[PDB]
Parts: sequence; C-alpha cells; structure tokens
Amino acid sequence: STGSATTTPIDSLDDAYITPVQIGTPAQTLNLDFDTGSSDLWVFSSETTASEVDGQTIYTPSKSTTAKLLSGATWSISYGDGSSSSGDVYTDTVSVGGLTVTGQAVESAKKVSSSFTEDSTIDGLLGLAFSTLNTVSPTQQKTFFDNAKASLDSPVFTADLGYHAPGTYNFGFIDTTAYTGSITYTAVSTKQGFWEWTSTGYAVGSGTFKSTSIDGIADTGTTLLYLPATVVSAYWAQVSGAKSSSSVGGYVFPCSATLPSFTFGVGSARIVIPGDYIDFGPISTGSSSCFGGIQSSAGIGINIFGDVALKAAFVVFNGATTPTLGFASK
Repeated sequence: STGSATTTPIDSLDDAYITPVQIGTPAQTLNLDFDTGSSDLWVFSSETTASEVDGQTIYTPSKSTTAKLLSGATWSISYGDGSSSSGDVYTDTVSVGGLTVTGQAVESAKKVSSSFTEDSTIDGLLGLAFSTLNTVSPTQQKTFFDNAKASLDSPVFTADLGYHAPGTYNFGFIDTTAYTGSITYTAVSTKQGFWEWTSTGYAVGSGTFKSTSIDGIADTGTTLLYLPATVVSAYWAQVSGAKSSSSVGGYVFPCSATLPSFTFGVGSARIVIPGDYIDFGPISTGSSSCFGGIQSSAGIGINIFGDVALKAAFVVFNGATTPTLGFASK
C-alpha cells in the first residue's frame, strides 16, 4: 500500500504545515501537524477542556463506530518549545492520503497548553519519530508509520515541504519526479528516538564550504533551523545590522536586508537554503526588525534541522531495519 497527502502552510510565514487526516467511522477529518520530532498522535477532542478549544476541529470518539477506549491508558507530552498536552487514549481507524491503519492509538486531549489553544489551524499532532518516544502509559503505543510500515510497498515516508506553498507527505514510495539529481542517504542514530544524523558542514552565501560534523535531528515539527552558536554567528555576520537580541529571543535583522543563502552538507552532497527562506518577518506588526530563520541551538541541547532546512530538500525517512535519511535537491 501507499498514501499521499498534501501538506499546507498554516500562515504566510510557513510557521507550520497541516495535513488532513481521517479518523474514525464515519471519517472525522482533522488537520494535523506531522512531526518527525515526536511520536504521539494526539488530537483536540470532545474531551478537551472547553475553555482550551478556540476554533479547532475536534475528534468525538462517541460518534465513531470503530473507536474503542484503550482502558487505563494516559498520555502527557511536553515539547521543546515549552508547550504541552495530556489526556486519555482511544484506538480507531486512521487514514492519511488513502493509507489506512486500523487500531491506531489516537490520544485524546483533555488539556492543552495555551500555545495550542491560540492556534486555531492545528487540530493536533501526528508524530513520526521512533515509537520509543511515545508517551502513552502504561503501554507505549506505536506511531502511524510504525503501524503502517509492514503493509507499505517500501518502509519509507517522504517529506516535500513547500516554501510559501503546499507540499506533500508520501508513505510507502519514492516519487522520483519530485526531486532533481540524486538522493544522498546518510546514517541515522535512533538512540534518542529521533531521526538523528550528522551533517558534513556548511557554507554561508557564496563562501567556502566548512567541513565539520554537525549532529542534529530532522524535525518537521520545528519551524526554524537551530545550529551551533559558531555556525549561526558566521551566518548573521554576513547580514549588515543583524544581531542577537536577548529581549526578542534570538537573531534579528533589518527587514531591508537581502539575506544570503545557507548550505548544509549531506555526505558529499549539498542542500542550499535560499536566503528568502530565512526571513521570518517583522518581530511585531509594523516593525522594521525581522526575525531570523537560523538560530542558535546552544540553549536546546541538540541541533535541529527544522522546516527552514527541510523545505529546501526532498527528504526520505527510510524506516528499514537500519533506518537512514535521504536528501535531494528539488
């Protein structure tokens, strides 16, 4: 089997991408944030505290003839940005782009933190990291991909995120028309539960490539590119007037600037992030200070190849017995 679904930016900055997901019988379609940095499929629901729902579409398990309470199971998650959610668990039928999993754990939120409430466009998350990170207790549950894997034509999914445009998540096949050149594959460590890999270096604009190992994670659920402070300083030094602002929370730059590209290495291959992908717009409405899309990871503990980086590539998440990642230009 295969599946193919369009993923759409939630706003004009590509802050996140939503993909429609069919849950239950008859289907209830929710727009979920596919997140290769986490491993829970959780949704706003009829059980979510009413004051914490503000425009999201909710899953109502009582209206699904295939929903079953997973008795005793609870979940609670906290994300790298400080947001969180928690609740109980149902199993139900879940379909993405024509690919159907029966008995998928659907984690129904009883509580969500304010950042989720305040984003009316995201009805929940669909985790695509390794199932060892799933938070359901006392019986850890499998991700949608893990449940689907055996049925797929090939045990892979691909992320093809658009810049200021829709893109595609495919399951079970490589669309060889979706990229240029070849796909370069690179080793993955699953020891932390992430799609963790080592970039071979970077370049700023037309500058020389610096060969240096940068361990990080491929994370579709993170907007920006978070890299070591040395790398980030080298990038922003090429933008006149750019500076790190403790009050804003990262590097800002004059909105009048033209940003240089940023290249990262994948083995001997190179992925070029155009400068315009690094512009996240005014820090507040009407400001002439703009927020940068490349930020320091120094306070995180891990480097994160988020959407800024991933949207410049066609990315293969190869879930074979020894997982690997593939990157192609597009």
